Amino acid sequence: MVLESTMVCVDNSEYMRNGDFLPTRLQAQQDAVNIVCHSKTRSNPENNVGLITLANDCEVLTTLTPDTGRILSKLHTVQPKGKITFCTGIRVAHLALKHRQGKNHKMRIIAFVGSPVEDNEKDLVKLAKRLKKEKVNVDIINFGEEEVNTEKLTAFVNTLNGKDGTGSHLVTVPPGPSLADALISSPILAG
Amino acid sequence: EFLHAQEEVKRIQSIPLVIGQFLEAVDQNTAIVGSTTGSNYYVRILSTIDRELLKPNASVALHKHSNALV
Amino acid sequence: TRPANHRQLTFEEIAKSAKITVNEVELLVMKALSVGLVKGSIDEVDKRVHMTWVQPRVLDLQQIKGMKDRLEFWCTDVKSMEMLVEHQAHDILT
Amino acid sequence: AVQKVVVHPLVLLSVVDHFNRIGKVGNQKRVVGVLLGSWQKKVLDVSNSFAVPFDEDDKDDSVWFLDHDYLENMYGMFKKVNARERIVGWYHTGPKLHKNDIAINELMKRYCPNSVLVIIDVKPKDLGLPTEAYISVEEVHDDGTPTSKTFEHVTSEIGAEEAEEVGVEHLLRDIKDTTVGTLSQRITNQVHGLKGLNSKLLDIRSYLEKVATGKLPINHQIIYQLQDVFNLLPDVSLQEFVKAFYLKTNDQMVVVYLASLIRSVVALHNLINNKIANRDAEKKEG
Amino acid sequence: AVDTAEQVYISSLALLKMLKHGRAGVPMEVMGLMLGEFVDDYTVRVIDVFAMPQSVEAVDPVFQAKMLDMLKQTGRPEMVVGWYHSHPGFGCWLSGVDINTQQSFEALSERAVAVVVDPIQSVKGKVVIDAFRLINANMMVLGHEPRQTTSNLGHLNKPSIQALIHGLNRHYYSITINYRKNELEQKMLLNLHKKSWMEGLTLQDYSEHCKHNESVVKEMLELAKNYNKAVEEEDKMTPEQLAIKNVGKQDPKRHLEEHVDVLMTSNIVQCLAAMLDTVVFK
Amino acid sequence: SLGLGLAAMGTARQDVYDLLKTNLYQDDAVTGEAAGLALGLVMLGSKNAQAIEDMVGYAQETQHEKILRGLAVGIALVMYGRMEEADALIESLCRDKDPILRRSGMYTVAMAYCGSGNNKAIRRLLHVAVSDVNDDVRRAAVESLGFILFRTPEQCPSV
Ligand SMILES: [Zn+2]
Repeated sequence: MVLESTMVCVDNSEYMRNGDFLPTRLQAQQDAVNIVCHSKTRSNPENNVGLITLANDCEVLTTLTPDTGRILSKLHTVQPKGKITFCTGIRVAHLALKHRQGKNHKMRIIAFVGSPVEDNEKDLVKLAKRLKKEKVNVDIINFGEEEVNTEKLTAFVNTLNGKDGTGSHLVTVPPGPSLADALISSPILAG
Repeated sequence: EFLHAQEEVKRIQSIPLVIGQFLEAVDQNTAIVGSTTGSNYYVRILSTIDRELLKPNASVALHKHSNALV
Repeated sequence: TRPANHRQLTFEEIAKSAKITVNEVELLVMKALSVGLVKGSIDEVDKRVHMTWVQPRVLDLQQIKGMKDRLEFWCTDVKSMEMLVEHQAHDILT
Repeated sequence: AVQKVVVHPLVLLSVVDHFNRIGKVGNQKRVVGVLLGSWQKKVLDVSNSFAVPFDEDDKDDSVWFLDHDYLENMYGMFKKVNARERIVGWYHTGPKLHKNDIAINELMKRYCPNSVLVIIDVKPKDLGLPTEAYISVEEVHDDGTPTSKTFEHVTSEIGAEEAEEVGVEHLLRDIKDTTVGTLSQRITNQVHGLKGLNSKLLDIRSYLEKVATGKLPINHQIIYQLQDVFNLLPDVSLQEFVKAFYLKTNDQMVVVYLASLIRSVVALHNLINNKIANRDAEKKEG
Repeated sequence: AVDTAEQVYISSLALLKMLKHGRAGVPMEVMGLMLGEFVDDYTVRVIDVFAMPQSVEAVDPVFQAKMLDMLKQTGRPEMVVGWYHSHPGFGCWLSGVDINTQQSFEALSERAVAVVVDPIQSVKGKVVIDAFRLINANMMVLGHEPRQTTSNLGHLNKPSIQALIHGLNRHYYSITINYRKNELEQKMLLNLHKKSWMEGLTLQDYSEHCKHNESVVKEMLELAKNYNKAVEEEDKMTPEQLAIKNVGKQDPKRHLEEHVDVLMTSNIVQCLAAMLDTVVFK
Repeated sequence: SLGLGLAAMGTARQDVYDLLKTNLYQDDAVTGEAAGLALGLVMLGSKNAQAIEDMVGYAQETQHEKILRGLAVGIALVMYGRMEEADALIESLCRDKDPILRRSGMYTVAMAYCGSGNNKAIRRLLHVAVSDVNDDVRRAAVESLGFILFRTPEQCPSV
């Protein structure tokens, strides 16, 4: 029922091309898209969904929209090839949400990161305070090898919601296709 | 201002006028024309028309309402 | 070398610089024109070979210097000579 | 090739209004919209244009946004309202085009066969012709560029139409203009021409001194090509070229001479004409 | 609550959008919305203009809400102030149904404005633009405007006959319109007919130039031939019978100045540009 | 508000001018008459350069017409009979494109040249009388002659 704008950062990098998840990371993150789109759908139809990738030329395949069937059409033949790119992923997800027609919606972002990232903590603190300005609380659910224990991401989050913010969160990527309804059992409205 | 004056007169035509025929002129800037509507009229003319275009009943145009040699 | 002042060079400087006989310089220049690195022409009553076109080559700093000299020397003449126009006609063109 | 385009005066105003729309930011917000034109000929016609949301950061100019959704819907409306109109390219209000500007064309080359750019200038300090447009190509070089890709200058002009000339030129009454001014528009022409010459020379010398010394790339891009510009430089004062002038200039001088000759007599007629009527009406008046 | 001397502020794009729409749909009444801003109780301001499909009854307003929406998100949100359509070759007068949409609209917004346009009667010098404002009939005897200033009364123009034959004061009241011009569009609109230095530095040609002078001089000789006979002729006929027998094929003294003028303006610039091209160049 | 300055017109009441300023800076059409006239009226002959800068600085961004008119008269009244320093403002107002501010400057040159029989201002004043396009600043242009001709009043009916 809350007003927000979900911005998902899918991963069509090369490192998604493996089987640490049971079938494949493609089906894993795809299914997590299935649960997030149904989640926001059942929460509020006024909310809108927009997706982005992390490839060489990180792509807005679906502009921020409440419909999810278009995003489901985009999920297929995703072609997870290339290289995981993070700092420009949060950037393209960043400057995008200032193009919103509806402003009551809170800028939310969820990211599916399943490839080894090469970011820096000063980069995550600069981007983190930049996300302090607009208060874009982002909850990333990692799907595959991401970093050393998702390092530079809990630091990114805490440097985002510093001084007892606790709005953004960081999930884990070591076992498999986590039932995100179980991952957000308590944080069902705000992960 | 005079050149602005000539152009603004041009709105009088707007195309759908009538196809008539010049017949004769009585004096300066006033003549007689027999329209293709079967009848004949006495009319004035515009000062813009060159007076070398006359003679042997030329094809002319006329206003619907006014019926003036334009 | 010569800045197109008198570039209709006679055969002799060619036969000396290339140190070829006089009766071969024509066959050499016709080959060069056949290639297309130059667009000169050939006279025989004087045996002067006129030059028109030279392929653009590489240059350096000093060539940039004298080039800037030509550029300024021409630009200033252009501007001043337009100043002659405006001076000659102030209230005439409105 | 397209080789030239004819842009109507509606656009170049339908961009200014939108630069005015997001013009409250002041600092920088590059205006980008959709260009609409006609598949006229090799030459291309440009009639309509519209806007689209677009933003971009300051550093790392790779973060820019064109709402494909907004483009799809609004152009659907403009096709429903005009199938005669169609997308032809795009524009941006940048006074000087940016390095980012190639990625936009490269993006929307899928809608148009080539979404030609359109650079407009809200403040053309130059009193020449503003709002010039480019179309990108590949010019892979001896250096070993995998894809030497850069835009191309294409000549353009201002469109015209019976109605729009009516409404515009009725609006031109706010200022005075001498378009029928005999032998005045020419003088203005050579004036503004020489002005453009001097401006271009000052620009090229600004670049040339910069590259000559201290800090600028010394590429083989132009450095000899502009030398070939020096190659032409016709040596005006020479032997037979004098016969070029004096064998024609006096020709035109003869015609001018005759024209003055008849003009004087024609002016002389009215002296007799009015000197007759004055005194003949006076003597009969008294 | 009372009327005033109202003013119609415009947008320069609005005019062109009007004339192009009406001209394109010239053989019938073309309809469209007038979009602007209610600046005050005294003046109005229009800034945006657009139309819709019509085969005069407009079709689905789903175009309406989405149109205004996407116009809000790109640019900004604005207010609908009035509307417009065409009276092609007409008396630019509110038609019977045209007034019939007016009780519909003024009931929605108070200062709803009708806009009449004719791309037919408009000559390239001046356009025939128009707009009106419905008036009640219940107050047909009571005063409708206070008339606290000359501008909308003895300072504007005079009602035309072909529209006064329909309302002229009745069922509505006319309204004044002006043009606000941003300096930004003003400067560029100032310069749209100039060219680059190439045009001002062309030398057209001396073969077709000398050929041209050789042309005009030829028939100008004949113009002098006629001029001799005409001037010396002088029937003592009074200065107006000459003006009645000169209509015909008579034309000395007229072409003579013309050919001299053209031959002047050609040779002059033709010499001048050649002069500059040598003084300046090399 | 309109007669407020006309009453205190010779006294040059800075105190009423103060509240008249903020009256003028309401960004409205109903207060434009409230402050626009009395503001300069209570500063008649004052030559308050900050007053000129306030009036001209505010009559550049407005949206109404009365707020342009009251300033158009106030700026023309702030300078009173100088003929030697008002020239920069007369040129600044006549070179404008504002159809009211030119006419505002056209009234100005009349008051800066109250009856001034100077044949200098007569050249360009009575020249923009010729080439002037706006009817407003045209009529205001020709209507400065008698305001600049008490030195020789017999000349108006000849020009
Ligand atoms: Zn109608």
